[PDB]
This record gives sequence, structure tokens and C-alpha cells, in this order.
Amino acid sequence: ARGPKKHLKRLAAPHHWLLDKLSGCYAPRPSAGPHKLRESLPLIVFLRNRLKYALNGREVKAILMQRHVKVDGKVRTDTTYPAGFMDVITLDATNENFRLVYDVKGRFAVHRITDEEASYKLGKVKKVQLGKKGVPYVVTHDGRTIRYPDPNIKVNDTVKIDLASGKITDFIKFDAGKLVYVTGGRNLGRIGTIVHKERHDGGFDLVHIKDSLDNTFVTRLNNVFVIGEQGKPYISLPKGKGIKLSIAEERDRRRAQQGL
Amino acid sequence: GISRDSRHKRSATGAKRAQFRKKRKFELGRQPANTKIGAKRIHSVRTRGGNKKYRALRIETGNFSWASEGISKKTRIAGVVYHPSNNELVRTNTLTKAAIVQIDATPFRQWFEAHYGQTLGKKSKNAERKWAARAASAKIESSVESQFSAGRLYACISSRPGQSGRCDGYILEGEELAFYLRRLTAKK
Amino acid sequence: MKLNISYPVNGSQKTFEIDDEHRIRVFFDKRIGQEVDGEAVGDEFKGYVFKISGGNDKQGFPMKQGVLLPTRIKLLLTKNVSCYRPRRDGERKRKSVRGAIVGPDLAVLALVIVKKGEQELEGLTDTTVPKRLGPKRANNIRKFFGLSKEDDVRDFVIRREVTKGEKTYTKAPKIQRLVTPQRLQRKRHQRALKVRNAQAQREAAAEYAQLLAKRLSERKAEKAEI
RNA sequence: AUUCAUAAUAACUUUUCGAAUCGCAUGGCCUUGUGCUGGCGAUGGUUCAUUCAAAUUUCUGCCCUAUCAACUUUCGAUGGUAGGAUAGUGGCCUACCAUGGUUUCAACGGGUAACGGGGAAUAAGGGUUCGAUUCCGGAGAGGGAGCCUGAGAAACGGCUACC
RNA sequence: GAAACUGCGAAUGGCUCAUUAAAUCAGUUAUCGUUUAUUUGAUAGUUCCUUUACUACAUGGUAUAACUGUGGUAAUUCUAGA
Ligand SMILES: [Mg+2]
Ligand SMILES: [Mg+2]
Ligand SMILES: [Mg+2]
Ligand SMILES: [Mg+2]
Ligand SMILES: [Mg+2]
Ligand SMILES: [Mg+2]
Ligand SMILES: [Mg+2]
Ligand SMILES: [Mg+2]
Ligand SMILES: [Mg+2]
Repeated sequence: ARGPKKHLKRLAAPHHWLLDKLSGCYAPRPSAGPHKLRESLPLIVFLRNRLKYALNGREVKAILMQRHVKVDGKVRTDTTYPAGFMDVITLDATNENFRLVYDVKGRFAVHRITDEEASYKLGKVKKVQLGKKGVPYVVTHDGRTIRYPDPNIKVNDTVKIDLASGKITDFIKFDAGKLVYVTGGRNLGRIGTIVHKERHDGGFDLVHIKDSLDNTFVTRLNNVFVIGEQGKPYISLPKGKGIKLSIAEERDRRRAQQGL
Repeated sequence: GISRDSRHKRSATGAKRAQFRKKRKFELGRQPANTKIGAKRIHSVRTRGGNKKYRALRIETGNFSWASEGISKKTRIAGVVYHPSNNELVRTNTLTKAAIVQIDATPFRQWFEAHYGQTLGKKSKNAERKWAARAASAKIESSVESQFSAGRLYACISSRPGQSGRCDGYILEGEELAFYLRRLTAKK
Repeated sequence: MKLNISYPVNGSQKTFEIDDEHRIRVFFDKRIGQEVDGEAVGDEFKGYVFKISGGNDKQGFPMKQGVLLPTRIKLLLTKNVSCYRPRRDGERKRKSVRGAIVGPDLAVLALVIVKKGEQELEGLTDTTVPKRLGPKRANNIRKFFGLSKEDDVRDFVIRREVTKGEKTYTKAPKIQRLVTPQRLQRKRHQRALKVRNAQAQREAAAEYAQLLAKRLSERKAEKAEI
């Protein structure tokens, strides 16, 4: 009312942040940025709640103001900076890099990557438009604009960004039999192969995805993120590879691990 | 002040609505510009998100296109002769969109001379070759030939003076010109 | 009443009591901006010419320029006007201000000397008040000293000495708008950046045009046969 | 799916923007000088995209009451055309025109000790009752109205008037 | 580093449930019907007086706050003249 909100009450924050109900009336409201706040991970949440490198927001700010953290090659001292899917977080100390990918349970999982993979990233083509002076450009899922793209790059394709200059180094078309990653809905974290897609002119193209071990599901086209071909993904998968074992066989694996 | 909300209206069933909330700034209206003629006077109004608008009050000149020749000329406005919404706008010479006006015919005459050279109404080969090539397009329309003879040209305003602050338009031609000639400008 | 009189060429000020109210009537039915002769005002102001700069009535309400009344009225005052300092952005307040026309109800009349008289006064023209501080901007100092245009202003900046009891030390204002190598470096950096971005865009456009020419030739010469 | 994105032509404009801003470092090349050339930033700055939003908006769904059966429409009610206004669609308003629109499948009017919802108590099943109150949405700041500044307020620990 | 100018915020939060019965609200739609500070990405070699006025870009000038003083008012986060 009367203008934009600046507070985010706890119990209204996204559930996949996994915030404790107590210990605070509020939650870190993501600032405006590359990702929507519903599907973004604030830096303070990643650093304090996920990595335990800080005890509280004061220590998170102490970390950030030393230029230690950088997202996608830029320092980003903002405490509530909205780091989202496919983003690369780099810590100058500890010599490690992280890529923000959901695990199969639909939450960002702490996933460590190498320097070569941290050098680049992927992006989903949201729109291909002619800009001013007739210059074509594409818009990626992380709010990034790249002028002069390949003419064959269409909507909801995947492009590879060099992350040191905002340039496309490769692209994957959206076609049957390509490895896709689900980024929304009840199928967050699943990794599978496109079977086919339903047209449905008038909205909400539907995509059928087959898992690695033959679990078939359907999803909206807005939640589909191409990441490679049948086998050989362009991005290192997190621990689990997005299979969604049933709770019974997760129990069985947990018991096998715990009881040796 | 002036409000554009639909709350104050009766329901489509005819029922009176209970007051829901106080008037909101994001539904306001403002008073009409009522653009007159002569002694140019623009006022700027600040609108939502910044984005200032220009109130044209008593302006006297405007840019008018001659769609048959692909040229637009800056020309002053003589007066309003017809308005399809209200005759009072004609009587008070109010300049709004779709208003029928007479302008000057003079810049268009001079351009016609320089482009064709047909001494319309009542040197070197460099220009003569151009005139000869542009010939066979010198004839335009009798109904605008006579307006040039009269010295003023019928035009329709296509800009919104109360919004942009400008009174631009186009010369009436063809079926549109014959229609507006029948309506009020002729037959007294 | 009281006459707060200022002699501005040296910045001197003093207040004069004038009882025997049958003599301040020279001011009556006058307004701010009108000159008055000092001989009627008193026998000390022989030839002195005062002009009304302002005043305050009883109850202390200031006089507003343009209010052509001998009484005070309420007015909705806005930013950058006299008799009102806004406390917020866009705040406007209704305040009572005294009219511009001089009357018997005035407690203090603010006057300024525009012409010197024949005698001298105990605290107005016999003394002077130095200016608080000198010019700060480079061309302001250059105008103040009036030497030339190709002259150093560092040596002509005015300096003030302050004693702490054991050590005296001078201080001078930081000159603004002074041309410096740092400013020149910033300007040429911006200039070079604009040029470099222009070549970068032209090169990218040329490369894209090459790519389109290659694809246009290949994808269509290959399908011509089929 | 477009009179879309773009791009071109003819002009138009109280002529918008196109860096007279700031901090660290202060290298390279000599034409040897208030010479050339130089990095990392900060603050700005049209426009497009993005994000946080906002405003309008489709369909369906609300408690009791006929001791409320007809209601709306000169003071807009239902549509058309044109204009004005608005950030923008729209009777939002104006001019002219047509006589429309809702209703026993309950309109219209009256009442509510009515803010709506997530939800709560009880509960074989079906249900009954509650939800001012921790989250979401709305509204208001003694009652009304008006407005400035601002990207954003009809703001009230802002202003103006009346009570 | 007081004060003050400039910028930004003060339209968030917190409180209450008076109004409100197709209204709010919920789920579901649309913006090919619009505004959007801020964030993020991209993004201005065209400024020729609105030419036979390129006249400083080694960088244009005005006018003020704070301060120095004279003050008014019983009184307010009132303010005048210099
Ligand atoms: Mg209309
Ligand atoms: Mg209509
Ligand atoms: Mg109530
Ligand atoms: Mg409730
Ligand atoms: Mg309110
Ligand atoms: Mg603001
Ligand atoms: Mg209070
Ligand atoms: Mg408040
Ligand atoms: Mg609130």
C-alpha cells in the first residue's frame, strides 16, 4: 500500500530457504536484481545458513564489505543480493567456487565447482528481440541482455556465457531428446530428457520429460531449462543428479549408510 | 479532485454502490486544456512517474502533412470551421483532435512552385530537368486546387493539443474532403 | 519606535530609539522600497537618506513585500519566500505576516542608508565591519584581485592565522573549479572511453554483418539445388 | 493473433539527453613542457530489457430478509460516434444520437451484535459453529474534502479548509 | 569534525477492524490497455550560433545556506533587515 514493500516477514519467505521459524520476526528480503525473489537465494542466506561461514548478519556484512564474495565475477557487497539459478559464487579465500543448482528436493544445494566451470555459466533465452538501431539481442533468465546473437537462437534455448565478457560461446536448441532441468513447480530439481511437447496454442506449452531410470512426468514449458544432450551435460550435476527416489528407498539408503 | 474510478457509477443492474475508499491519486483526472488560437502559451503538467505533459493554450501554428505529396509544412492556423463532437468548439475556435481547420496554403504553394513549377492558382536546366521528370504528377485534385485559389486549406487535426502541446494535422483529401465539404463547410 | 538602521558599504548596524511619536510620521503610509529623508526623522540625520528594508510590528510579525495593507494578514507561504522556512519537501504553511505599508503599530523599522549625510554617527559610519571571508572559487578570486587571466591563484588565496596559545598557523580555503591535471586526466579518460566504445560497436556490427553474409550465402546456396 | 518489434521518408519542439562531478594510484613515450598518453573505481545520465512493484482486468464462488417485486434512466442509466481527461482501457467525463440495461435462476431495497481468506473448535460418514487477533489481501488514522512534494501518498508522528 | 547546503529515506514498518455484501477476498486470467524510483544487463564519435558569432573547455557566473552582527514577539522547531 502507498508504495513498494521493504520488509519480508518470516513465514512469508520462500520455503526452500529453510529458515528456522524462531530466532527472528523477519527474513532477508532480496533486493531487486537478476532473479525474482521467490526463486532467488540471498547472499546472507547462502553464507550464514548454508555454509556456516558466519554466525549472524553482522558477520555476513563483515565478509561482504571485505570484497571476499563475488557473484558472476563481480564483488556484489549487497547483503541481500538475489543470487539465483545457475549463478556462480566465488570466495577469494578457501579457494572454492559454487554454482547455485537445486537438489532434487527443490532447494539450492551447496554444490562446489572447479575454476574452469566457474569461468562460464548457462542462461535460458526468455526473448529474442530487435533493439534500437535494428540491433538484435536476447534476454536470458537472469536478466541479462546479449547483443548480436546467433540467428538460429530462438526462445527457450540455452546459451553459454563467458562470464568474463557478456558473450555467447555456444547454444543448445530446444528439441526432443535433450537433457533438461526443471526449475519450477512440484518437479523442482528433476533432470531428464524431453520426450515430446504439446503445442496448446493459447498458452502453457506442455513438455513430457523422461528420467534417467524411466520415470515419466510432464511440466509446464516455463519450468524447463535445457542443459545439454542425452548424456554429457554442459554443467556438472549436483550430488544426486535429480532422480527423485521414493521415500521408502531413501529410507533404505539412509539406513544402509548409517548402519554400515 | 476529478476522479476516473468506476466506483461512483451505478451498477450495470442499476444499483447504487456503497462508498469503498477515498479518492486515489492513481485514478485522478484533470481539467481540459481548451486550446485556443494565437499568442502561443504552453503549460507543462507533471504526470505519473515524472513524464511531464504539455498543455497547449492559445497556440497559432502547427505542422501539417500533405499525404499525397509526402511533405509536411509548418503553417499557421486561421480558424476552426467544423468539429464533429460539439459546435461550441467551432464557435469558440477551440483546437482539439479531429477538428477541421483552415491553415494557410502558402508554404504548400511555395513548395509546389519549387518542386513542380506549375504556377498553381492565380530558370536553369538543373531545375528544369527535375521539373520535367516530376511532371505527370503535377496534377493533384480539383477540390484542393480551388482551396489554393481561395488561399486557405482545409485540414484535420490529428494531434492532441491538450496532451502533447502541439496542433499538427493533415490536409483533407478525397472522400474525407468531399464528406467534410458536404457536412457543414458548404450548404451554409 | 526602534529603527534598526544598517550602513551596508561597510556592514555597520545600529538601533535608534525615537520617542515623541509625532516625528516618525514621516514613515507613515510608506512601504518597503521607498526612500525617506533623514532631516524629518531627526536632527542627527541631516541629509541622510534612508530606505525601508523591512520591519516588525508589535507581536513580532515580520513585514512582507507586496502586501499593500497597514494590517497583517494570513498567507499560504511556500518555499524560497520570505517569512517562512519549510521544514519538509513541498510543505506549505499558512502564517500571519504584517503588510508592507508602514503604520503606527510597527515596533521596529528596518532601514538602510542609501546616501551619506553631513555629520557622522557614533556607530554607523565612523566604523567599519570587515567581510567574514574572501572568495573561494578560482575565477571569483581572480575577479576579486583583478590582476589578469594568466595568473596563479594559489598565491593569491586569502589566508587567516589562528593562534592556539603556543603555535600560530594559517589556513586558506580550498579553491574550487581550479584546473588540475587530475581534471584533465578525467576528461581525456571520458573522451577516450567514448571513442573506444564507438570502435567496439562498429567492430561488433561488422562481425555480425559478416556472419549474416556467410549464413545467407551458405544456407541458401545449399538449398537452391533441392 | 497486431497498424508488433524495428527501419525509412517529410517536417515539428518554452529544444529532453548526449559527464564543466568526485576518490585512490600516479605508470609508458619524449617534442622537456601548466608535453602527449595512461588504471581501478564512485556518483550520475537518455533508451531498451530485467527486478521490486503498481493500476486496471476474465471466470466462478458470499450471511439473514418478500412484513422488500420490480429496479436503473431529466443530475449517465445500457450502447454508438467524436472529443476531453488519464500513465493507460473504459460513460471516466463532455457533445450528439439510439432506448437501452437488471430481475422469482430473487433484481432492487432493508438488516448484519459482516473486514475477506490461510485457518479454528467439534466431528463415523454427511455436517454444525467460529475466524477483531501472529501469515496474505483490503481499509483507515477524530469526521469529511482538497492538495503539495515525490518513482511511488489523495500521506495524516505532511500541509490546507470546514466540523 | 559541529552547523548548514546537496542527495536519499521518511509511501516501509507498527496499529486497529470503523466502513465495506459481487464490494473486499480466494483460486484462476489479461495488459496486443498502461506507470515503474531502485537493482542487474545492455546502451549516446553526430551538440555547428534554429551557420558566411566556435567567442574559455588548462574548464562559464550568480545567489544563497551555515557563519558575523542589529533586532521584533508573552509565547511555537516563528523569523526581519544588513
Ligand atoms: Mg474514446
Ligand atoms: Mg462512448
Ligand atoms: Mg464491520
Ligand atoms: Mg480474520
Ligand atoms: Mg491510508
Ligand atoms: Mg523520491
Ligand atoms: Mg501517532
Ligand atoms: Mg504513518
Ligand atoms: Mg503499512
